[PDB]
Amino acid sequence: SLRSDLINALYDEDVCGIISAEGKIYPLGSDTKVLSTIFELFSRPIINKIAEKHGYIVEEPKQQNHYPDFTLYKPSEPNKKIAIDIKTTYTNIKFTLGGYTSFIRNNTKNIVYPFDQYIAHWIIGYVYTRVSLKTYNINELNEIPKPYKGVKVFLQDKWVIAGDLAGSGNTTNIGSIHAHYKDFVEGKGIFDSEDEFLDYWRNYERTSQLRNDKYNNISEYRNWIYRGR
Amino acid sequence: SLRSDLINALYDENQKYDVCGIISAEGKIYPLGSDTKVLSTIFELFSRPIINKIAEKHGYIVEEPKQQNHYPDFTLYKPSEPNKKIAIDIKTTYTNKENEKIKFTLGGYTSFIRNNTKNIVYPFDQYIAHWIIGYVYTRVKTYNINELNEIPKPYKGVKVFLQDKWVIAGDLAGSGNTTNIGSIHAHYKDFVEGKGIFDSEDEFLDYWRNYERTSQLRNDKYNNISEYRNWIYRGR
DNA sequence: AAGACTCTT
DNA sequence: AAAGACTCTT
Ligand SMILES: [Ca+2]
Ligand SMILES: [Ca+2]
Repeated sequence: SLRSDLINALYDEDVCGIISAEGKIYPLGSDTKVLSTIFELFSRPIINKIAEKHGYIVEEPKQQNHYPDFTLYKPSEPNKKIAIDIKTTYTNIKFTLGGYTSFIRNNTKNIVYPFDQYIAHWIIGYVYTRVSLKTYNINELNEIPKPYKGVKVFLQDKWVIAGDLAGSGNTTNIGSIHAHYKDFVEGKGIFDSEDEFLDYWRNYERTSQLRNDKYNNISEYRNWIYRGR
Repeated sequence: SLRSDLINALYDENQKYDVCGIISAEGKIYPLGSDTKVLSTIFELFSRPIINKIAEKHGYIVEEPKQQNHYPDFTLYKPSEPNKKIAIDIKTTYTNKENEKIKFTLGGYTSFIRNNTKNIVYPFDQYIAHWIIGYVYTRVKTYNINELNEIPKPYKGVKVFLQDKWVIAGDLAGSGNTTNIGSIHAHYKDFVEGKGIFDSEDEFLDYWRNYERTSQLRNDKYNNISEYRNWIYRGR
């Protein structure tokens, strides 16, 4: 299927620098700010080839602070849009998975298409293991030092891997499970369903203070449902 | 000087080169996206070699942050005068049509400027200058090396300038939740020429160290340079 | 857990 | 505008 083909293509598909039209190659930085944008760029060709093969249109956002990186859909079936978004983090694991106060609480905030038009939200997660100030020429490619000791990727539904603790404070992001690479691949989350994942993050309080009288984790949210919300 | 050479070297490479993609040691090339999250990354990678060449040329050592949320991108200093360090940070913004007014976000106003060692590679006091290399670009399949000349670039124009942070600093925040200083809202010439609003680096520093986080909080203190001057006039 | 590191209306 | 969207480190 689209999903299994994409997953296979992803595993199938070593970036070592940026290159100018003139043939000069500048090496990469060793931080996630750098790598996150590289991985995103490295993935576009793949997503588009596969979608192409399955009859879907791929679409990127116009406004820069919009979810998701790639919106896929058939023109005959438009209300069955798939959302794919790249997330990166490093090892020497857990991800940040987006805001919990935007499109999940408000159908049209910072989202390319209204949230109810997406039937799936896949996360493509890259994990790289943390390990030059000169420029190179096309032929010194094998002398340029890579800024990572290795890389692993996976595709998985956002709900399956979401955790119950916030991923960021002032930028109110959902944190994912804090698990080994395998657990993410297999999909061993904590939410019993996507409906539970949504309800939980649509009612999560922004800070410890207000959270203290509601719920701060999964056991407590469940105890909050029993009490009658 | 270093300042003059750096500007020359930056302005130079910028015109002589157009970055077009990322490349794999196996020779495959991937195109770039036309967003700032992408361009800011490119521009700092594209500047590292130039800053490092010009730096070595003047006996300066160069250090980059070890931790990911530290300023500045580049700390420059001669081992003979480590108490007169230079901080250079790369800022990027875009424009949809050449000649329009632009603005940059210039960093936090609650970190290193308020706490001598919060999120900075070296204590704020060991830095004698804070330079901003600002890049402005006009927004606009895999390839093999023999096609470099054909990959479409994700921008039509790229201008660069080097200027002191205090000189281009404005009086309105650049971001809310992430509490950034916002630059002047002006044309690129004003950034190069240095036509700011502050009179000294001391005033820039005092204004931003007393800027309140929210409008409600500021409404009673000061919300712009004028009110801040009156504020100062009356005894704070 | 909270707060560090450009865009949009 | 002011406020709030878009991985890391105590
Ligand atoms: Ca994204
Ligand atoms: Ca920086």
